[PDB]
Amino acid sequence: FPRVKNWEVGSITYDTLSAQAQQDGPCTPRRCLGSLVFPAPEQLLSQARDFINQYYSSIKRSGSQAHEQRLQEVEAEVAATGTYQLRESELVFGAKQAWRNAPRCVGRIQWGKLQVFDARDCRSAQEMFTYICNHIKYATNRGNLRSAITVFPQRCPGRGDFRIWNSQLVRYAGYRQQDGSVRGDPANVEITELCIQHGWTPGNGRFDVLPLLLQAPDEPPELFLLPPELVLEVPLEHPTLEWFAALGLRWYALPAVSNMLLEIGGLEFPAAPFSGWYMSTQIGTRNLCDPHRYNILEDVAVCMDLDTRTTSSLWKDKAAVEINVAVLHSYQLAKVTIVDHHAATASFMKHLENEQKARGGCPADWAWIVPPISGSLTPVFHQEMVNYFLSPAFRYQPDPW
Amino acid sequence: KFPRVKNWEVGSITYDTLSAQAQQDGPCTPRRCLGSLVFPPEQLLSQARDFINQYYSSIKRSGSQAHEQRLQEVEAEVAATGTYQLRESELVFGAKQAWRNAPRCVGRIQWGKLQVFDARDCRSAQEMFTYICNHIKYATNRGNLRSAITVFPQRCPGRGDFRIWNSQLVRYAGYRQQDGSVRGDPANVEITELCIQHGWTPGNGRFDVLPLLLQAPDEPPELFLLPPELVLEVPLEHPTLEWFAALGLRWYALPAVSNMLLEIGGLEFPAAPFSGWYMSTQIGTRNLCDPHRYNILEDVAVCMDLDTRTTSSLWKDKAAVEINVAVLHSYQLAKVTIVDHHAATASFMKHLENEQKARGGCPADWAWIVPPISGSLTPVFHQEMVNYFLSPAFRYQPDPW
Ligand code: HEM
Ligand code: HEM
Ligand SMILES: C[C@H](O)[C@H](O)[C@H]1CNc2nc(N)[nH]c(=O)c2N1
Ligand SMILES: C[C@H](O)[C@H](O)[C@H]1CNc2nc(N)[nH]c(=O)c2N1
Ligand SMILES: [Cl-]
Ligand SMILES: [Cl-]
Ligand SMILES: [Gd]
Ligand SMILES: [Gd]
Ligand SMILES: [Gd]
Ligand SMILES: [Zn+2]
Repeated sequence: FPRVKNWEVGSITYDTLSAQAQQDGPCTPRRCLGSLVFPAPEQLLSQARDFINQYYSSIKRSGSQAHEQRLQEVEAEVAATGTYQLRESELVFGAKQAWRNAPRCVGRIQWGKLQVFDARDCRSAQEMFTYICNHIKYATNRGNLRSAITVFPQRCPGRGDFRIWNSQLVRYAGYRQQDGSVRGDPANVEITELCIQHGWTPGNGRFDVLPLLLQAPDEPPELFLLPPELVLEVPLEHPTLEWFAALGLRWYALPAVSNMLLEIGGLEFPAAPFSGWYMSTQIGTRNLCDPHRYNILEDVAVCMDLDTRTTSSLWKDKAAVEINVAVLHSYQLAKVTIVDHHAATASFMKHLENEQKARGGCPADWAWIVPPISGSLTPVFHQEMVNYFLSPAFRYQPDPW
Repeated sequence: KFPRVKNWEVGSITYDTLSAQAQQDGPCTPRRCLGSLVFPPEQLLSQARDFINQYYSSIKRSGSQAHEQRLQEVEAEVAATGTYQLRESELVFGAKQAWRNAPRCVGRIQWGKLQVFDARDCRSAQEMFTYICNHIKYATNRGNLRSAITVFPQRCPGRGDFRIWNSQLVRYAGYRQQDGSVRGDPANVEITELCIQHGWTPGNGRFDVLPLLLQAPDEPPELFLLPPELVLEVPLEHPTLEWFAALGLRWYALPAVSNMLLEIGGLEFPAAPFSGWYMSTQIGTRNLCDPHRYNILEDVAVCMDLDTRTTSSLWKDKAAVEINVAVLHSYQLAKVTIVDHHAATASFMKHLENEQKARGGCPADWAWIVPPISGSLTPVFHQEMVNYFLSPAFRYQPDPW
């Protein structure tokens, strides 16, 4: 049982939950690969049985008649059909637990407050589109964002998967350029190229919202345009740098990850988009300042009249701080939910304490929890963490193309 | 079986083939990653043959006259006496390798330039003091810092060891009060308590340089007042915030780690103080702003008239950047070598590239290479890394009590 120290306070805890880690990660006693971004009815029965056990523990009915009856129903369904169906309440519990178990999520204090939309009866790409529009609308809630997930039908033998080809429901186009550069978000070049290939007439601005490419089973993807009035956006200004508005920068309200696989009790849902609300460093530091994204840092630091010829002036650090101030202020001004990296990491420390009492530990990926500016200024930096895989889970999956 | 390692800024891929040599098994398993934790008789001949082979490979002299001969005498030495003495050049070559293998050192671009002071003929805390005093004055060099390591006698069975009871050669005192809390450095409250207990006059200051506690084999320690003209210190001022100097802050010139255990070819040196020069975040962000260190962050924000009532003003981030600006400006004005975190991480990326060609990879600890401020603004944030233990190495060791 790993002992875990907080260095700011001196406290010490042991992670007993890690002992229950189901799947395996990329590290060995030889070598740690923690910093890497990307690390049969009987085994289906085994995962199912474990999840049903989890479910009946949560409702204080472990070992009950209804518990044994459900184990039997699942075994019989897996024997007759090679798969099984989740009850509605098992689905809700399973989606919340997947969030709870996500080691790279700093927002998990909120895990119990999740709106689960059961789209497991979805029939086509066209119905998928309507469900997704309802998700964006409910989650955005006119700027008072609400956490939600929409669960589309599970993977099942004899039929292809539902897939959302887009990595998030709202993303900006990235157009490869005349002179080899990228106009717009360079992270989205490939999906942008796929949209045009599938009939989209491109724009040529830097913040053009992409269409949705939605795949129903055994069907090519289908293009759907998001209704403009469903996509709430925030123009970026700075509270005291008035030329900052003239950069023409914007970002969208809703972060809705749409390319990850939800696993519950051995069942796999390849289409199950989820959304919370932004932490300011995602927009301010990563999306805008990463050299391979919008890469605005030097341009802002010149406008700030910082001395960009020497690194020891800390011009990068000064420009980045003001970009993050601009993001926070603009979202507050527009009345769109946002959390700064200090508030978020402080709430995550409370989550770690809740989870130590409840489950004896908490899976956490230190390199993802610690914000990408002002790391040691936040309490998570001084907190040792144990990273491991629990199920239910959100997993990465390969791109459909 | 050779980890694929990606840089996400550029898209470039390499394979760490050097990882195949990792000896001292780390703390990670396929079940859980512990990469964020701070602290995780003729076996001597095996690590001797291994290290000697390392020596002769490095000079294009494997499988040649001189190579065999040195294999024999270490075998004879350990047969006749149970251990062996290192050749002068091997001690030099081993010191540089243990540096080059330190996964947590961002400074390793400098690893080939190292001055090795051979103190193996030492005996007693009076001799130690002069050797340490030679090191300090040499390494400081009037502020033109030079990397240096002083190797005190190797450990042998049946007789006590050489140890420096201080974690560094220059540390500041930490004094409790009528209420537990500390004037001075809270990281050194313990050794301050030991020094005062061992016959030292406590100061009344937040920046009193502690005395050395030097221990010869099987004998108690002895206190040694460090020659004040040998302890180069830098008063901290800001280039434009005129009141910053009035805060009365200072830091010392020389970072001289004196509690680690140099291990070469199976031999163990529990007293082998090494020293390089500071990266400015070490002082300005960790030493001054950590909540459990000098904890000055809010005092500086009051002085800057920042709104400390809301976390979303990023008042912590702004105060922190200016504290780091003051450190860099102050050391440069005093003409004491120092490197900012942008220049240091840039040079590390160059080191990674060099080590890729030279040895097929480099052991790096992502959580320690990435600076404690502005992490994703430096190139190392976007570089995946493999951590593993190679020998020769610096290792941690328990306090001598
Ligand atoms: C309520 C507010 C929420 C906040 C503030 C938040 C915060 C974050 C942040 C900052 C990241 C790192 C993302 C990145 O750097 O790309 C992250 C990752 C993640 N979050 Fe949360 N999150 C929230 C809600 C949710 C919800 C509702 C779910 C699912 C039900 C979820 C599941 C995940 C997962 C699976 C990841 C890993 C995704 C990846 O590796 O790219 N989060 N979260
Ligand atoms: C010359 C310029 C150097 C720079 C700029 C530099 C920078 C750093 C930094 C910032 C750390 C992190 C330590 C911490 O956060 O407490 C570190 C760790 C370390 N360095 Fe270097 N260093 C230098 C020279 C050296 C030398 C000369 C040696 C040994 C010969 C060395 C070996 C190590 C070791 C063993 C650690 C790990 C210390 C620990 O875990 O407590 N470095 N270095
Ligand atoms: C190489 C490194 O793993 C990579 O840059 C990671 C580091 N930490 C991160 N942390 C978060 N929250 N999001 C990220 O995309 C990353 N990227
Ligand atoms: C908990 C965590 O491992 C701890 O705070 C580490 C993180 N990374 C670090 N990195 C460096 N260079 N120095 C440190 O002291 C630490 N502290
Ligand atoms: Cl995003
Ligand atoms: Cl230090
Ligand atoms: Gd202004
Ligand atoms: Gd411009
Ligand atoms: Gd004033
Ligand atoms: Zn690991």
